[PDB]
Amino acid sequence: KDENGKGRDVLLFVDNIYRYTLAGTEVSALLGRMPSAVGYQPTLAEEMGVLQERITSTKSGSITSIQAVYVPADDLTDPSPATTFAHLDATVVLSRDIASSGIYPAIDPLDSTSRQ
Amino acid sequence: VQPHVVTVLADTAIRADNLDEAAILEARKNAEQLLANQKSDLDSAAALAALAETAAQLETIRKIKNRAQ
Repeated sequence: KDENGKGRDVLLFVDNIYRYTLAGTEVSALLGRMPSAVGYQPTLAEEMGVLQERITSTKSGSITSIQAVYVPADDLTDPSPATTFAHLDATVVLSRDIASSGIYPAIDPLDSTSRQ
Repeated sequence: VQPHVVTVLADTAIRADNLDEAAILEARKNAEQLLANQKSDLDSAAALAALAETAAQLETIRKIKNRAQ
């Protein structure tokens, strides 16, 4: 709680959330778990969500979440990017070719959206 | 005419005996007409069609290039 008021806003910045899923992957087999549809762990969604839902802003305080997400093999539809995807209001994806075309920033005008 | 060369600049002439041979000039006329029909009947039919189907459905391929699943 702010001194005589509700808490100041929250500035949150995360780098490479995908690395979390990769770290889980590193051992997922060693837990004796069978592989999921791909080498990923079948638990994937649960540990993703428990992470994601700890980021919402409440009546008390507001949290501004910024997440850079690595894309494996530029496959937007790998399980991890797709599954992550449904937890954001603003979508921002970069296109390798456009950067190869020299433009900065290389933000796709098409895919990137915002619920606002 | 010259004392050694004579010629006619023909508005329209045909090696013929009489205007009855008009039944003959129209033969080449409609022949070239048929050819004029043919050039279109192939050109659009060959070019426009095949080239139309070429680029048609290519997109769904170019979008699924790096598919791992």
